[PDB]
Amino acid sequence: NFNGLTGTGVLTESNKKFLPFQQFGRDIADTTDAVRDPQTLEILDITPCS
Amino acid sequence: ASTEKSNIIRGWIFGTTLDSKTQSLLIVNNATNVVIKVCEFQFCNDPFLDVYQWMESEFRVYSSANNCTFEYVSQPEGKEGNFNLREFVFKNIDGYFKIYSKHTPINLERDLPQGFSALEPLVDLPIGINITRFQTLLALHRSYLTPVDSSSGWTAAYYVGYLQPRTFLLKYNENGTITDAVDCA
Amino acid sequence: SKPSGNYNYLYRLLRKSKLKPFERDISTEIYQAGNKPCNGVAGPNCYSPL
Amino acid sequence: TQSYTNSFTRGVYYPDKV
Repeated sequence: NFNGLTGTGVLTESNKKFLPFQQFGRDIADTTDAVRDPQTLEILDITPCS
Repeated sequence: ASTEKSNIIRGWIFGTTLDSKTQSLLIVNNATNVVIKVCEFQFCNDPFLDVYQWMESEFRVYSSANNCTFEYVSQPEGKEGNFNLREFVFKNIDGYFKIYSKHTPINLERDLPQGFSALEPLVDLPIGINITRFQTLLALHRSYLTPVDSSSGWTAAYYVGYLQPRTFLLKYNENGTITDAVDCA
Repeated sequence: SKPSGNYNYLYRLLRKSKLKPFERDISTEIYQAGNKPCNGVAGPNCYSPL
Repeated sequence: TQSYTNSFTRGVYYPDKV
């Protein structure tokens, strides 16, 4: 729960290059699979569990 | 859009009638900060910025300002360095004035080169102005001071394009950048 | 509210066109309702909209 | 003073922050 977006996922810390104005990333199905950390400037992907 | 490298264009104005009867948006970009104010500016027939050359600039684009209900100073705005093409997209919808910017080096002749260059968002603030007319502000730099009178010494190179509601199909690269676009109309 | 009358609030009873959402119109000029050009003074064809 | 040109493939920006 970063900015009110609740769900279930696993963080992987990928190498996605996000822009300063971009924080959320969605797939073809508009499901948010990557978010930006509020405190740190790292990029964390949201991958579903098993 | 413009490809100058002498800091000529450093601001714009927005308004309906460009006088004290209606509101007007005054955006001026200095060498170290940016001033954006919404006030009843009395724009003259030829608004321009004066310089006493290096510093001590005089705002001779307006004659009076009373209401002055909205001010904004970002001082990161639009210079993008001095070493070429700086594209800007201004949008006013639902009272919010959106501004876009992008810096693309020029390595061709005096013409718009091919390719794609997506613009990045810059700022989005509400002004609530029925913007219908605009004019580009430019620094004269006549090596001396000049009064507020119009038709100054212009003796001592920008593109203007109008936007329309169009449908586009954006293609994002593997790194997340826009490399192609298709105008369906 | 004051027992003698609070006259520190205006509501712009009259206006030329409908205002768009999320906009502000603080023009205190005389609303010209007639055909003769109003000279900024109260007349039979232009009154104070505030 | 005034000239007429054409933009071939320029004028596109990011619509949203996604």
